[PDB]
Amino acid sequence: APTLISLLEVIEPEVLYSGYDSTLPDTSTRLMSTLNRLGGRQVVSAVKWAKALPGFRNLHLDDQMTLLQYSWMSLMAFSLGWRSYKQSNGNMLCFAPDLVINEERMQLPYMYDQCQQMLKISSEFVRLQVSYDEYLCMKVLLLLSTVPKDGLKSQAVFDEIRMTYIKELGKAIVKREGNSSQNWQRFYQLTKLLDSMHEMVGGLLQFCFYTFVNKSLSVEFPEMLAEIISNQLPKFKAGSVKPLLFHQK
Amino acid sequence: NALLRYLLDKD
Ligand SMILES: C[C@@H]1C[C@H]2[C@@H]3CCC4=CC(=O)C=C[C@]4(C)[C@@]3(F)[C@@H](O)C[C@]2(C)[C@@]1(O)C(=O)CO
Repeated sequence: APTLISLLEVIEPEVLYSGYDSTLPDTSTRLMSTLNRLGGRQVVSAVKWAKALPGFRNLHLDDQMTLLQYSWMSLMAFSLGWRSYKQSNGNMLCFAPDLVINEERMQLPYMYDQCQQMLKISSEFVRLQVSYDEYLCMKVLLLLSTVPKDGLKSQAVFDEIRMTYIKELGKAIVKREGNSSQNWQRFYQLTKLLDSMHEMVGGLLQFCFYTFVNKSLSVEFPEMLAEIISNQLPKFKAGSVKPLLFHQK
Repeated sequence: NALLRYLLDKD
């Protein structure tokens, strides 16, 4: 019988190609439209990934839906952070192996600030030398990190699932460092990274809501992303979402 | 949320 981490390793979706045609030149509108079209496909993958997470399907189906809609951006920015860390030690954004944004390429006026925001996520991975297994456990924890103020319909299964993956994060820490009695610092550092993901993602969510609503920028969104965003917009605006934080700030 | 509901039941 093999380990839950090994399962996590197996069910991790392979990186998608964007199919971006660099023979036509880069514009702000084109890049963002491409990223969304890619993000739609990545979210599809994410739904299939979540369904294979032991515990997830015990949750009520509205809860499954809610968690996915609430956390999709941090899920995607985290993986982006990880790919960029492995691909170029955080110097570039690796959206896809055929869609790599280097410093020179981020110099587009409307792209610059969003790239700086995505770049800080990967810089955290660099600063901490996150290991693959640590990253995988943190990522499920992200899926379980944003909830409605009024709570979930199967709160207790949810609490049990969070506990399962917190321990699993513990095992990732052990595999990486051995039985150091300073493994407690690492756990601390990793939960603090998770907490800081709300802030880091908030900027990306603002851009996303803005470009989705102010359609004078002509940014295209696929149906998969449109469904989630238009559903999440009024909830986040009504200040009705609760970020779970490990440490009181 | 037709599409998300579909992907969660599929398979
Ligand atoms: C700044 C935001 C944050 C961006 C997202 C950040 C995470 C992400 C990683 C990917 O590997 C592919 C797409 C996404 C999921 C994304 F890059 C695109 O969707 C475009 C996006 C929403 C954004 O650039 C826009 O709002 C452009 O309209």
